[PDB]
Amino acid sequence: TRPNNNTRKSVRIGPGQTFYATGDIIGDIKQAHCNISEEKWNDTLQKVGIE
Amino acid sequence: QVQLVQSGAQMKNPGASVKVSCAPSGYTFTDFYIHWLRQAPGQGLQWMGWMNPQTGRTNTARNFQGRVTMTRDTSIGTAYMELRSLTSDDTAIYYCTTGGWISLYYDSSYYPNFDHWGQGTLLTVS
Amino acid sequence: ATVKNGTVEEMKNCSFNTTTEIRDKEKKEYALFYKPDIVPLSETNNTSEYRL
Amino acid sequence: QSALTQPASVSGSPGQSITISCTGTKYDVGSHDLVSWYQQYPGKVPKYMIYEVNKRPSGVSNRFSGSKSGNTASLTISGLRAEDEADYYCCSFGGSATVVCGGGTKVTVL
Ligand SMILES: *[C@@H]1O[C@H](CO)[C@@H](O[C@@H]2O[C@H](CO)[C@@H](O[C@@H]3O[C@H](CO[C@H]4O[C@H](CO[C@H]5O[C@H](CO)[C@@H](O)[C@H](O)[C@@H]5O[C@H]5O[C@H](CO)[C@@H](O)[C@H](O)[C@@H]5O)[C@@H](O)[C@H](O[C@H]5O[C@H](CO)[C@@H](O)[C@H](O)[C@@H]5O[C@H]5O[C@H](CO)[C@@H](O)[C@H](O)[C@@H]5O)[C@@H]4O)[C@@H](O)[C@H](O[C@H]4O[C@H](CO)[C@@H](O)[C@H](O)[C@@H]4O[C@H]4O[C@H](CO)[C@@H](O)[C@H](O)[C@@H]4O[C@H]4O[C@H](CO)[C@@H](O)[C@H](O)[C@@H]4O)[C@@H]3O)[C@H](O)[C@H]2NC(C)=O)[C@H](O)[C@H]1NC(C)=O
Ligand SMILES: *[C@@H]1O[C@H](CO)[C@@H](O[C@@H]2O[C@H](CO)[C@@H](O[C@@H]3O[C@H](CO)[C@@H](O)[C@H](O[C@H]4O[C@H](CO)[C@@H](O)[C@H](O)[C@@H]4O[C@H]4O[C@H](CO)[C@@H](O)[C@H](O)[C@@H]4O)[C@@H]3O)[C@H](O)[C@H]2NC(C)=O)[C@H](O)[C@H]1NC(C)=O
Ligand SMILES: *[C@@H]1O[C@H](CO)[C@@H](O[C@@H]2O[C@H](CO)[C@@H](O)[C@H](O)[C@H]2NC(C)=O)[C@H](O)[C@H]1NC(C)=O
Ligand SMILES: *[C@@H]1O[C@H](CO)[C@@H](O)[C@H](O)[C@H]1NC(C)=O
Repeated sequence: TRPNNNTRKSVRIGPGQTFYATGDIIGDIKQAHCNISEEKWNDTLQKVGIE
Repeated sequence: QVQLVQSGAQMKNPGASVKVSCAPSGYTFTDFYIHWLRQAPGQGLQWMGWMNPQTGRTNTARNFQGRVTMTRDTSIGTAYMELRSLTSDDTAIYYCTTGGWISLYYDSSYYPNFDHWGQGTLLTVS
Repeated sequence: ATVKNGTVEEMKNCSFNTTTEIRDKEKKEYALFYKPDIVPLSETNNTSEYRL
Repeated sequence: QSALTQPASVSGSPGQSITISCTGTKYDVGSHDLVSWYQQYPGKVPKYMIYEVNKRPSGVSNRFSGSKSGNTASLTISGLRAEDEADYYCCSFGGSATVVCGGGTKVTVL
């Protein structure tokens, strides 16, 4: 996930066409991270070592 | 469990600005979100703001923008409330509460889990 | 990067002049960018001036 | 300000089960189930008895319970006695990143 409640901002760049950027951030700041269960990863790497 | 303490009394006059302290005891101060709430005599409970003592970030209610500001302390550890541009209607009880648990992987600020309550303070302005 | 006080360590608050759709009424705008997308403009100590 | 919708008072008799009600918008009560309840003896601090709509903290009696249906909630109390004479408040997840609270309900055990 990205646990950071972002908000979209719209800017008009030239005639007719727009551009989207990051405006304010609502809520507290949290770190983007990813998760893997540890026992399955150690099992997988041990089986890769077996092969 | 643990206990917070606050200021003794605050009798003031309009336009003077008010500081409220909140000293914890029993637990490490830089562990939980700190919320500040307001209760008028004979009116329902008002929520005023929250602050993260780990990072210094804070948010207040939309009606309290500019009037209400808050800071932290690291050396001893306490929460500082300062109320600005006040009038006579802010004669009320003021409460400092311990909120949710600070984790770096998900937002836990808006959890209304006020597990520990201070003794509050009285602000009398007339 | 004073988002709600403090500092967000990844995102910089930047402001720039936008040539609007009328092209003679250019206006100031602000946006938040990621620091991988932001380069310092010069090696001098004018460190408040940046580029994509 | 909105400060939710909450009735002024509730009535009952000993032995009856009652509900303390709160109702608001779908953002404040229904978009997240983060509903908490607080209780006030006259002259005392607000006390913590219900969090996350239907769970109980340390040492709280299991007679108290929560409920929620859509954009409303109710602290459900089974088996009243005269010890529940107090004021009651609900609080919930606010609009953007805030907390919002109700207007107060007095328990009147007749
Ligand atoms: C990726 O991945 C990752 C990972 O890797 C992840 O992350 C994650 O996430 C998650 C989410 O979920 C999270 O979780 C969380 O957490 C939190 C925290 O916890 C922690 O801590 C705690 C505290 O501590 C303290 O205390 C203790 C005692 O008490 C001690 O011992 C310690 O030491 C500490 O101390 C302190 O103080 C001192 C002084 O005095 C100092 O010195 C120090 O330093 C400190 O400061 C604890 O406790 C915990 O533990 C726990 O848990 C475990 C597991 O479960 C267990 O085993 C154990 O036993 C424990 O116990 C528990 O449980 C029981 C039952 O049986 C109970 O009774 C008790 O009490 C306890 O609690 C840890 O360590 C936590 O807290 C949380 O939880 C919470 O929250 C939730 C929501 O938020 C809810 O639902 C629940 O229920 C809970 O609630 C509670 O609490 C709160 C506060 O926080 C409040 O407000 C509420 O209301 C409640 O309370 C109440 O109630 C109860 C009943 O009802 C009672 O009891 C009480 O008392 C009251 O009354 C959560 O879980 C995690 O953390 C994370 N991780 C990290 C690393 O960060 C992520 O997520 C991923 N991602 C994705 C995307 O997925
Ligand atoms: C994560 O971030 C997103 C943004 O990216 C947040 O989403 C925003 O959520 C808020 C509410 O949660 C929402 O605000 C409402 O938008 C409506 C747009 O239609 C407004 O109409 C509505 O206005 C009411 O509240 C205002 C105060 O906030 C008042 O000024 C206004 O007059 C309205 O209040 C009246 O109406 C009610 C109902 O009848 C009444 O009870 C009142 O007394 C008063 O009469 C809200 O402003 C934003 O639009 C959302 N933004 C986006 C971009 O979607 C989200 O909340 C964040 N989530 C978390 C968990 O952090
Ligand atoms: C990003 O910077 C802009 C400045 O361009 C900030 O906007 C101003 O913030 C100040 C401080 O509260 C206000 O006095 C001004 O009224 C704001 N101007 C406008 C046009 O809104 C903005 O708050 C910053 N945002 C973040 C997330 O850091
Ligand atoms: C940061 O907090 C202080 C004290 O709470 C306040 O007076 C100041 O205006 C805040 N700054 C911003 C950018 O929110």
